[PDB]
Amino acid sequence: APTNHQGLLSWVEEVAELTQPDRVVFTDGSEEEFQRLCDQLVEAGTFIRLNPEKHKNSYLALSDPSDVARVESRTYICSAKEIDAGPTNNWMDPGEMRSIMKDLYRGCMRGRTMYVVPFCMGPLGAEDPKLGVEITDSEYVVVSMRTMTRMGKAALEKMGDDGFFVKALHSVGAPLEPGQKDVAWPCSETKYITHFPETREIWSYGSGYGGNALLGKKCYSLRIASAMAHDEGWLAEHMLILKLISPENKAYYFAAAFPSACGKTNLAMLQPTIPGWRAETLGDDIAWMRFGKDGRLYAVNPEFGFFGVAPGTNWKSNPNAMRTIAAGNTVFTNVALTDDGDVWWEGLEGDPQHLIDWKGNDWYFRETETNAAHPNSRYCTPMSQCPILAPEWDDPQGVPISGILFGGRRKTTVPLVTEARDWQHGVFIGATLGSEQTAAAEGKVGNVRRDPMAMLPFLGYNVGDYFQHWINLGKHADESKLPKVFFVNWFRRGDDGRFLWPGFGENSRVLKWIVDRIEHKAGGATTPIGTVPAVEDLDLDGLDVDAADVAAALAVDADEWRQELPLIEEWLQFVGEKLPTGVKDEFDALKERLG
Ligand SMILES: Nc1nc2c(ncn2[C@@H]2O[C@H](COP(=O)(O)OP(=O)(O)O)[C@@H](O)[C@H]2O)c(=O)[nH]1
Ligand SMILES: [Mn+2]
Ligand SMILES: [Zn+2]
Repeated sequence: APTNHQGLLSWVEEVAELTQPDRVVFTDGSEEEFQRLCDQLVEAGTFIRLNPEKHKNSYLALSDPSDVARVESRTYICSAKEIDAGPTNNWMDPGEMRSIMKDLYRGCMRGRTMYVVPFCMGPLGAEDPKLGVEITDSEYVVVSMRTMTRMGKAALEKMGDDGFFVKALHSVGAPLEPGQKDVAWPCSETKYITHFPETREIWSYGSGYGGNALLGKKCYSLRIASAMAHDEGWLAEHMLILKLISPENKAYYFAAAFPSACGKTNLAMLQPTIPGWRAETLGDDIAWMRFGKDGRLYAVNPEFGFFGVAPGTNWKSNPNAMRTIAAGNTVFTNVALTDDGDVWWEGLEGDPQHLIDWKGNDWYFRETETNAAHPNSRYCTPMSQCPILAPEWDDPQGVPISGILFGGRRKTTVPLVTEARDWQHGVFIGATLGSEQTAAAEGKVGNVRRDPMAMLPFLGYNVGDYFQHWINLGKHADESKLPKVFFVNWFRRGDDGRFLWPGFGENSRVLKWIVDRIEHKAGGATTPIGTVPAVEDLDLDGLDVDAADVAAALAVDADEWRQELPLIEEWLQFVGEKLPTGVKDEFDALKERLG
């Protein structure tokens, strides 16, 4: 082993004695190692190599269809006390959990190689690099971790001899007995994704898929990290980071939290529609925000790659995503395969009459009743291949945030854009973020789900304490230096069910109002829920849209808002005993202004 970190070595020994793998392998993150792992993945049938002419060094992997299921009920925050997980989290006593998972882990890696994968979340040049080591028996995980994090030799050296690091244990939970033939995608029917916040540990078992197995993606970046940030005085958030550049060439940085399927990728890849405006991205999922010497809040993307949703993506919908993929070095999971060895998914241009679907079965145009690609299939691709990546993406100091945006899907009630009255009000609007989405295993059609700061399934501690944490950071900061907070809604619909606002690139007009507000040069009316622009405060020059529709999108109707109040109240009761008085005070204030 290429290290003298004895704490690390002891942990590897202890784990290997439990899981009993055939051998242990430390990964260094080199290109020859990568090519070697891929070659082995092709041999196992886990990867198929894509036609080099269309894709350089790119692969397709098809998972076991039972391993793509949503696993929120199998995801746990195992703090010592239940109150410290809170009502948004699944809790189990830590001792009870360990006894369950130790039973599962004992002998689990029999007949398999056990990889030890060191990695860095965020740029290496940082002063306190957040380091982790993932142990996994999945080669697929190793390859994808290489793309999604700064993996290997550099992070291992940054660990020194006694540097702290997050212990991330993973197993697919499919031991092989000496005779046994493996399968392309091993996994178990028993799945746990468990987090021990006080010790900063992640124990995953039974799934080899996505955020369950690539332990930097959500487990580290939000769950464990939010707990760290809680204790250390910063923010680990589900936010894209956008760099907006004015015609006068001034850069404004925004962090925006939207729940999944509410537009984070599209805003991150914004192509402004107002002449002279440009946009670049630093990330579309996770933001780590820390106060600098400036007194300003600086954001860094702790990830190194994109794990984007394939279906829906095309040269019209997202040319920048397509260009990122075209450069190669990409792993597609659960998409379809064309007759000429290209990949395809619903929404991608082309009209393939026959495909091989994501289960290896023949698929036929206007015949086969199932999607060719899984509806939440993924591509995993390097960030550095993104043509609109901002040059400061690998800057350990991060970028100063001028604005924080919250938003979700609301057919009614919530205006296109609102500015918060002040920081505490901003925390309130984040805290009560609603979105008209639901899932199978939940049902509840028509429901308004509250997804606080877009963090409902990602908080590593009590949601009330989290709100208090947000409150405290602002309370103790230079008020003038804090980002302004904004609430947006792209999804308001008219009486006919049309979108009142066209959105996508035209959202650059909303961001322009936001910039203008930052620069103290735009108007906005005081309403009960905040400052909302009139239609003439927005730049609609060049936009073929009905002024009356824009006015409706911006409307704050006191009745709609009064009907909204009992929804907010029952959410705030659900938050429970740790609901901060600051959030309570803001609800009362809102109620008073609505009268
Ligand atoms: N009407 C409308 N739809 C949008 C807008 N932005 C994104 N969407 C749609 O919302 C869905 C999810 O968008 P995406 O950017 O992938 O969301 P993400 O999962 O949060 O990254 C897609 O079907 C988009 O077409 C918008 O500004 N207006
Ligand atoms: Mn996305
Ligand atoms: Zn996400």
